Parts: sequence; structure tokens; C-alpha cells
Amino acid sequence: MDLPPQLSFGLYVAAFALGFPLNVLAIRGATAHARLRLTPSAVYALNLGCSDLLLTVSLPLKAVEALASGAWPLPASLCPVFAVAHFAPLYAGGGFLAALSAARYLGAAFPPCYSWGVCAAIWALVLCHLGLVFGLEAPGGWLDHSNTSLGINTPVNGSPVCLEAWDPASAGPARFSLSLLLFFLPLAITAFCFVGCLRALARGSNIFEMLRIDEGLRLKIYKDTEGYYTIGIGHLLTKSPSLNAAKSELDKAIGRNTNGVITKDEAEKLFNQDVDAAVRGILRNAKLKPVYDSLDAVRRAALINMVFQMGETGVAGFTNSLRMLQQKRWDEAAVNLAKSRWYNQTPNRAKRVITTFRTGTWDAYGSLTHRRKLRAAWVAGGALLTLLLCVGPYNASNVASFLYPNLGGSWRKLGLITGAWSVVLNPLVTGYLG
Ligand SMILES: Cc1cc(OCCCS(C)(=O)=O)cc(C)c1-c1cccc(COc2ccc3c(c2)OC[C@H]3CC(=O)O)c1
Ligand SMILES: CCCCCCCC/C=C\CCCCCCCC(=O)OC[C@H](O)CO
Repeated sequence: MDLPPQLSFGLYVAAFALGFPLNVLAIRGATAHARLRLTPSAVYALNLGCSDLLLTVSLPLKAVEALASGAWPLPASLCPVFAVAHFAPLYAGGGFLAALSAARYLGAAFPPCYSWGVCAAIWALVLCHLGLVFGLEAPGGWLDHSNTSLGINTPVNGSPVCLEAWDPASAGPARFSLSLLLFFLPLAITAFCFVGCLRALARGSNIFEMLRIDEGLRLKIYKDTEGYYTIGIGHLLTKSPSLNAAKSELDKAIGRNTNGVITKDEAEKLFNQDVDAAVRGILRNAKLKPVYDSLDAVRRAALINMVFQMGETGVAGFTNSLRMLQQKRWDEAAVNLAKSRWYNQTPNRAKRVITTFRTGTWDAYGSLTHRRKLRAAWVAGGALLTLLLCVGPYNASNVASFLYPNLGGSWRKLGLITGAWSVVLNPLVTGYLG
């Protein structure tokens, strides 16, 4: 179950070669974003980029160690610099990944000083923790009164080992404790945020924003696509071929001599009345009521949308689709509605409403806040994946060999390799490339 030393070498070199440019680009993206705007996510990504670049730069030393079958073939004095450059990022990374995913989650689900403090604390924890254990209890450390270089064990003559032959009785509790705090806790935070991002999308909008998107806003009377006098947020004034009749209905509905021009507050009031009317139209129609009642929130909005555009009786004529919707036969319903004159007359809007019926999500309505929520979900999902795939096995190895010290070194070796590939997968998931 031992990897050939060449395979290990190659795996570390590949992570190094890819990780260096990837993290230089990530740092640059993050640095351009903070400097232009200045946001928490950018700060966490910058710290994650710097830490990954530090890990990256340490990897060639891990590579040559592998080629030497675990022996340290470099000056002994390099071992402490390697110690910090390699393992501080291996623990700090998870903290920054969780922070980023929490920043993205909160910024999108609930739309500077904190960020930097949080990063300082992560760094302070990792450096004091590793430094104090290492400084105190590593071979050559404060407690060692021998002629030993700091961090070097020599299990047999001529065979110095940096870190990896360290007494598990010292290294194990340190690894274990820090893995709980800086991996497993972040993992749970990241999973929580990922779930939160998904729920936020599921209920991240409503009929009002959806119809605003579909209807837009005009303050002066205009002719809709059929040529009827219309105002505000898709408010039909009249079908009549008469501007005066249109002005007269406008004035009546507001309580004022508008002269065909209204404010944004007034348009918003009408819009509210029209949506209530469309909702009341549904509830007093024997064909629409039971369908509406059986529907989740997002699909109710789609049905309200149709009624707002076509009125209760128009929508009630779609008897097959309605039946489908009540039976939760989404795709069958969509196939029917696609054949409608409605789909033929206004296909962009009809596709958006019908897609909303098929999926039950707001994805057809790519508003700024929806895309920000999508962005957040992808970042937390990517973070979850990189936590589980890369530094995950390493930290699980730390936990396992602490609880079961009977375990051999095989699992730790592989966990170190997957941990090193975090320098590749991290910059790819944080979203700051280009
Ligand atoms: C404390 C110190 C002292 C130091 O003196 C150098 C001068 C030598 S002289 C003039 O006095 O002769 C130099 C350094 C860099 C440091 C240091 C500061 C901060 C963190 C770390 C890394 O510490 C680890 C590294 C890995 C591990 C540590 C600690 O614990 C376990 C395992 C991780 C694992 O297996 O998961 C060194
Ligand atoms: C605060 C000291 C932290 C050190 C403890 C290390 C333990 C590692 C666990 C979690 C790190 C991630 C915690 C979540 C940080 C995200 C905060 C955030 O979302 O910031 C938005 C904005 O700045 C708000 O005003």
C-alpha cells in the first residue's frame, strides 16, 4: 500500500505547477475586487489565495522528501520554515473557505472591518497553536536539551526526518485538536451555508418582483403590444380606441387629474391592486382555486402571473394544464401550455412562466439578487467539495490515528497528498479567476 516515490513526487509537482499560477490569478482577482469595492468575501479569498500560495511554495520540498522516501534531503535549518509554510495553510485554508462561504451566503440571503479581524484571528490561532507546540515539543525544541536541529528526528544514523517522525504523543493531540477546530467546524459551517444558499433560492423572490420583471414600469400612458392604452406596471386602462377614455379610467383609479402621467408611488399602488385582483380572481373560480391551493409558493406566483396577464377566464380555459398542475405533472402541463396562443404571442414571458411551472424555482427570472444567490450557492458548494476532497482526508487521518493509533502511516501519507491539491482546487472554487 506504499506509493512509489516517483508517483508521490509527480503528484506534488503537478499540484505545485498548477497551484502557483492558479493562486497568483486568484490573489490578483481578489485584490482587484477589494481595491475597487471592498467586501468581506474578497478579504477571505485574498487570505485563502495567499495561504494557498504559501502551501504551493512549500510543495517542492515535500516533493523531494517523497523522492527520498521520507528522509529530509535539505539543510536541517530549512525544516522549521517548511513546517510553517506547509502546515499553517493546510489548517488556515479551511477557516477561510468557511468564512468566504458564510460571507457569500449572508451577503446574498440578507442584502470590511470584521473580515480583517476574522482573518487575523484565524492566522493568530494557527500560528500560535502550531508554533507553541512546535517550539515547545518538537525535536530540538525548548524541552529538548540535545544537539538536535529544530524539527528533525533521526530514527537511524544518516536519516534525518523533518516533522514526520515526530513522537505521536506530542504531534497527535496537536493535529487532532486543530483538525476539529479548523476543519470539522468549518466543514459544518460550510455545509450549513450551502443548505442556506439553496433554501434562499427556493424562496428568494415573489410574484411582485416577478411581474415587475415581466411588466416593467412606465409613468406615461403607452400602448401595450396589442395596442391598448396601458400605464404603470402593466395596468391595462381600456381596450377602447380613445386616449380620453384611457385618461378617464386612469384618473378614476387613482383619485386625481393625472393628465396621463403618474408617479412611481401611484404605479406601485395600482400594481398592488392588480395582484390582489388577480389573486381574488383565482380564489373565486372553481377551476383555478383547487389548482392554486395545491401549488407551492413559486408555482402560485406563476399562476398569478398568467391571471394578471390574461385574466381568470382566459387561464381557466387551459383545462388540461390546470389538471396536470394539480396532479403535479409539471412537464405534461408545460407541453400543453407551449401550444397556446399565449406562448405564440408572448413567447419569452410564456417560457419564463412555464419554466417556473416545470422547475418550481426562480431560475427563469435571472434578477441581480437571484444570480447573487446562485453565485453564493456555487461558492459554498465548491467549498464543501474541496473541503471534503482535499484537506478532508488529511484531517480525517489526523482524527483516525489519534483515536486509533494502531493505524499505519499509509492514510496520513495519502491525506497529505490530497491536502496539497487544495492549492489547485481552492482557487477554482472561490470564483476570482479573471
Ligand atoms: C516556533 C518556531 C520557532 C522557530 O525557530 C527557528 C529559529 C531556530 S533557533 C535560532 O532558535 O535555533 C521557527 C519557526 C518557523 C517556528 C514556528 C512558528 C509557527 C509555526 C511553526 C510550525 O509548527 C508546526 C508545524 C507542523 C506541525 C506542528 C507545528 O504541530 C504538528 C504538525 C502539524 C501536523 O502534523 O499536522 C513553527
Ligand atoms: C472571529 C474569529 C474567528 C476565529 C475562529 C476560527 C475558527 C474557524 C471557524 C470558522 C471561521 C469562519 C467564521 C465565519 C466568518 C464569516 C463572517 C462574515 O460572513 O463576514 C461578513 C461581514 O464582515 C459581517 O459584517
